[PDB]
Amino acid sequence: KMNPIVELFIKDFTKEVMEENAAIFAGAGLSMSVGYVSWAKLLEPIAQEIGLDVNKENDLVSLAQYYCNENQGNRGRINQIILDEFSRKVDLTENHKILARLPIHTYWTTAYDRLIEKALEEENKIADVKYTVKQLATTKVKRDAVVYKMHGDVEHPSEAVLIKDDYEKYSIKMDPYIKALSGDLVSKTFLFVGFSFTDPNLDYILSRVRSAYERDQRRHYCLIKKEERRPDELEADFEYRVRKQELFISDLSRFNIKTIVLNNYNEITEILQRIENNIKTKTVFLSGSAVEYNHWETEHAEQFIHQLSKELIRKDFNIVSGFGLGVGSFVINGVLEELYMGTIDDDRLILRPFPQGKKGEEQWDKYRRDMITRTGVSIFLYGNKIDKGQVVKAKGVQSEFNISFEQNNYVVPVGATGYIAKDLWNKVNEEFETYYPGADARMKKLFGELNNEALSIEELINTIIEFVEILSN
Amino acid sequence: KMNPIVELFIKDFTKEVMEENAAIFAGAGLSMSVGYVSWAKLLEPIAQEIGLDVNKENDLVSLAQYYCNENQGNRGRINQIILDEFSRKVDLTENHKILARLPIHTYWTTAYDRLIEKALEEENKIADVKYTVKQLATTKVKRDAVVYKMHGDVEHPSEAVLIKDDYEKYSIKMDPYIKALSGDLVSKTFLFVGFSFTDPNLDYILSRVRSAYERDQRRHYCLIKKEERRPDELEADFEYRVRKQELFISDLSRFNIKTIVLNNYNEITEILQRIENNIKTKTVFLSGSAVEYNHWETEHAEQFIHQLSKELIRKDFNIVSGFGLGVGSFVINGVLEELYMGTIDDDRLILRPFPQGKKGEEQWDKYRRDMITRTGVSIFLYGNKIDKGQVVKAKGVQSEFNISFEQNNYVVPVGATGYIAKDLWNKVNEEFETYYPGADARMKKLFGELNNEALSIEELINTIIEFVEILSN
Ligand SMILES: O=P1(O)OC[C@H]2O[C@@H](O[C@H]3[C@@H](O)[C@H](n4cnc5c4ncn4ccnc54)O[C@@H]3COP(=O)(O)O1)[C@H](O)[C@@H]2O
Ligand SMILES: O=P1(O)OC[C@H]2O[C@@H](O[C@H]3[C@@H](O)[C@H](n4cnc5c4ncn4ccnc54)O[C@@H]3COP(=O)(O)O1)[C@H](O)[C@@H]2O
Repeated sequence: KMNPIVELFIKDFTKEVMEENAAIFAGAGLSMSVGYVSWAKLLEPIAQEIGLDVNKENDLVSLAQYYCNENQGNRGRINQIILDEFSRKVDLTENHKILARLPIHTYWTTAYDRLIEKALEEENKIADVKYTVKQLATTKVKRDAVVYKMHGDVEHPSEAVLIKDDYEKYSIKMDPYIKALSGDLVSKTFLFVGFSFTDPNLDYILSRVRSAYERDQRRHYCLIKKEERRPDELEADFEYRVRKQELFISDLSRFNIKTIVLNNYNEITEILQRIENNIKTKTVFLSGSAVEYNHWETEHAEQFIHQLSKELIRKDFNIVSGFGLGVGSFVINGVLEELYMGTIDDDRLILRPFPQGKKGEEQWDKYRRDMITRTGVSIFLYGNKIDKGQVVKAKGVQSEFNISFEQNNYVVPVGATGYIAKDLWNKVNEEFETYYPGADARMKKLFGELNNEALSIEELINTIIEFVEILSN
Repeated sequence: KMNPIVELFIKDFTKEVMEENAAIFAGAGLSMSVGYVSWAKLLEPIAQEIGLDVNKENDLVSLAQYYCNENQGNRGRINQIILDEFSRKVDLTENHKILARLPIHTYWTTAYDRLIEKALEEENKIADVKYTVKQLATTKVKRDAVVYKMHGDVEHPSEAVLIKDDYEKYSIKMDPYIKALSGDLVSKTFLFVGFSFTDPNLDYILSRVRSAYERDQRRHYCLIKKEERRPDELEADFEYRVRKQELFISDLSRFNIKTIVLNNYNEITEILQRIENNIKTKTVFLSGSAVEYNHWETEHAEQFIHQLSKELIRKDFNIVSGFGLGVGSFVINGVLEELYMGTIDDDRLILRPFPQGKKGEEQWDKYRRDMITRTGVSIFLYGNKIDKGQVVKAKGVQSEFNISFEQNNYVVPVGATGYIAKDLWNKVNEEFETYYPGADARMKKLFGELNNEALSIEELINTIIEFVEILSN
């Protein structure tokens, strides 16, 4: 768990992303942990050429402009520097991979590198990268996300926004990008990551949006790390910097941009992981097959499964089922009862009955893996089939459990149902920290209660629902 | 004399002002020597309220914005502060008076005080002050200059541009002022005095003009004082500041704004005085009356006066004559010969014959004073009339000389012509430093040669012309 402000932000932004109305605004700071050297370090020889010192200079745009002025406006050196630095092959950080995995269809970047593009490519996602006005007129077919590199690309250094002339001519040359960013800011919920909010173009666009929409501006989010006490600095200077950052944060709200203050930069990764987990765990994989329903009678167990599926649908969960013999019909009935109040939404219930025959069993493993990949939580019930006239614990449920563990999915074996479910519950309880690291007391209590045969249908269903909810929320 | 760069700027800007195509852009720094306390000093309690320190802050606009943010956007305190400070009664500095005396019809000010307006009022000039969009639609009749207070007026503190919100909404609210300033920058030659070129609105306007006109931007001038070594600073920091200022100066050239580097702020007053002197001394008051032309014959002296007036007209001088008996006709003939090559331009020759009779002599003194006020250089020739049949040295020429001295006009008595002119030359040579303080060797030689009877017409005329030119140029 994190700070209550962080928890509220995680809930709200997960809600925004699940509606596919969220955009990510990534600054250069999101790529400073990857391995690219700092822009000030690159400009250090540039500053030394014109007799300045990059450490004593805070406005690097004016520094680059001065360098260009000293060379009759020529940018060849700076173009070569940025091409040499930001085109290097660097391993992607976890933040880029998580952002690629999230269902985010809009990225706006002020960085010249192609880390977002590579992260989207490695997720088998089609990325429509735009850094030219002409490129706005063409859309890639079946694209997953669109990346607006509003400061240019690394492979086109001459069109990168680096000097004051570029910023001064941006409003004329790149006006369609300004219009697109204004439309996204008024129509989408943005998350600013790695952005210092010192960019003149972004200040201009935000001021225009504020002038247009007054107090009815759309709420956006930013992630900013708190000020850290430098070794040379004194306590008074640190407190002054903290107060300055607080005043900076309120001016941002002047633009209806709420700032989340983070202790360190790994909290960005933690927040992204939490959002990804909240999105992924909303889909539950219901597994099991039952000819004999352990201690419970047939009708009682059927009603239990029906009401469990109805509660899962009611709690805004998407059920994926393999249509196991003896369990599939009743989860289908529960979903139908919950939804027919109507049509079957494709997202709420995904049914994947296994092909029957010799041909089907060849691809059964890949079918099972594809079915499980859609989910983030696996729920196992019973696990008994009939082979030679006798009830024998099934083997498909064990394979599903193995696949779920290999995919880092949460496993919720209900031991009260018995058979392979009870075996899996015993296995999980044998090594609880391996499957649920850092579990709370309530989580342990719910997991232990999952193997209670004295619970009624309602009590067991409520225990399962609460366990799945604390896993997801 | 000043630096050759300063001399070239003085010549070029005097040429621009004499064509009435010059405008003055005055910053707040032009009013910092008058007695108004610094804006940082005013914001010091404002900074202390929000927990900041105005000495550690450089962007006071952001400081005021932070204060407004801490008070729900209320500006009452800042409005009261600026109204209390900049509405005080302060004596005008010499710069404002000189600028008011110059034939400049366009002022653009970022200061809220009314020092330019008061300076124009004290010169009996009609000033059309504009700080509202509506005021642009009305023009004062017979106005001498128009003052655009583009950051608001002191008497309207709520509309002053002080905080970041004002700068962000300036491009929408005060767009007509932006258009007017762009038109003036492309149609008039500006002189920036007291301006630090750190104003976002001026940067935006200059960037737009540059984007519109590329390398064909009109040349403008700025006056900037060089960096001074602070007592606490080291030599390396001073050299770094000097280099930073040099880079700042070349960037302004990016906007075709040439910067004149001044050792101190009194050089602004010196430059303004030099421009005023160059404008004022271009009008010469030709005085004298002659019945007997000393040693020279009548025809010889008439030809001398004719050619002297022709040379004065040829050297771009405007002649004002009282039509004295024996001198007026021949200066008129010289002007006519120089101009009829055509019509008599009203500026080139102003003729003020004295009224004859008892009624005229009552107002003769005011007539003489008004006639002399139009000029900056007085040239005296002969000075002899006839009263009772005998040649007697005149008394009107002495009154003219007294009026010229009282108005601080340069006096050029030609002693070779004799009579009152010789008496005046002797009086000037008696106390030469009183009339020509800091005179060079060439000026003294020319003044001494002015009383040489051995010179021909051409030599004496050339001596007079060179003396008047070194007085003017
Ligand atoms: O019980 P298990 O070991 O694992 C159970 C899991 O598997 C999947 O459902 C089973 C099974 O109910 C279904 N099935 C239905 N009718 C027959 C049949 N399979 C073989 N038959 C021979 C004659 N009639 C049948 O075929 C799936 C594959 O077979 P297994 O994976 O071996 O089944 C679910 O997702 C369930 O979670
Ligand atoms: O010579 P001065 O002492 O000074 C000379 C200066 O004055 C002005 O011209 C004189 C003078 O030429 C003119 N004037 C012409 N004709 C007569 C006459 N004045 C009296 N008259 C009586 C009978 N007929 C005349 O009347 C101006 C006033 O008379 P004064 O100032 O006394 O003339 C110039 O600017 C000259 O520079």
